[PDB]
Amino acid sequence: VLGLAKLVGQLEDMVEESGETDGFDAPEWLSSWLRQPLPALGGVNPIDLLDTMEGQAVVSRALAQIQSGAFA
Amino acid sequence: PVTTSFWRIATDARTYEADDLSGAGAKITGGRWNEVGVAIVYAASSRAMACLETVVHLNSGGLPLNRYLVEIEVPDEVLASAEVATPGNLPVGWDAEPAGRVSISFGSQWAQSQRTALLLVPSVIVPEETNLLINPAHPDAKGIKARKVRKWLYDPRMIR
Repeated sequence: VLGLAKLVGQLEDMVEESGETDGFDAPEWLSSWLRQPLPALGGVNPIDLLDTMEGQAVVSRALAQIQSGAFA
Repeated sequence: PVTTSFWRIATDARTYEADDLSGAGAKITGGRWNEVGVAIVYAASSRAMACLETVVHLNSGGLPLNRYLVEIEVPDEVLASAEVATPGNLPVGWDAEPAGRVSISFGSQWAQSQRTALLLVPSVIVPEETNLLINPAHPDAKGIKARKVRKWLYDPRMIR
C-alpha cells in the first residue's frame, strides 16, 4: 500500500507551517518528487521504497527533514 | 572579526524559528549525525554548501516555503576548541546513503560525551568541505548567535 494520502497530508502540514499554501498543489509536487532520484537516499526514487514499512519510514523522514533542517 | 560564520537555509515552524539554536528541528527528525530525540544544530561552512545540503540533496525545490539564509556566528575561541572529523579519521561507513548507524553512532557518542561543543564533519556531498554540528547542551555553546539575514530565493525548480 502506497499511502499517498498520508504523505500528501505531511507535505500540506509542512507548507501550512513553514510556507504559503495558496496556489500550492501538494499531490502534484509529491508525484514528481516520488519519481525523481533523491540524492539523500543514494539516488533512488522514493516511490520504489514505498513497498515496505521500513521504506515508508525512510521516505517520510526524508520529507520531514526538508522542514527540520537536519542534514540527511 | 572575532567570530566565524556558518550558514543554514531554514524555515520557521510552529514551535521553533529559522534562527533557532536549540536544535529543535533535528531533535524531531534525526539526521546523518543525530538520533531522534537528541537536539543538534546543523550548519554549513559556506552558503553554497547550505544550498546543496538543504535544497539539492533533499530535492526540495519547487516548494513554496519561506526559506531564510541564517548566519550562525561562532566565537573563534569556541571554534578553536572544536573537534575536527575527516574522511581519513572517521569510521568506515560514515558516508552511507541513506545515513546509517555509523554516522549516527559517531554523532551520538560525540553529543553524549560532550567532548566538545562543536564538531566539524565532512559533507557526504563534498567530503573535502565541512559542515558544523553544535551541541546546544554543551556549556561552551554559550555565546553562539543566529540571525535571519535575508530570504533565500534560489530554487532550481523555480518557474519564471
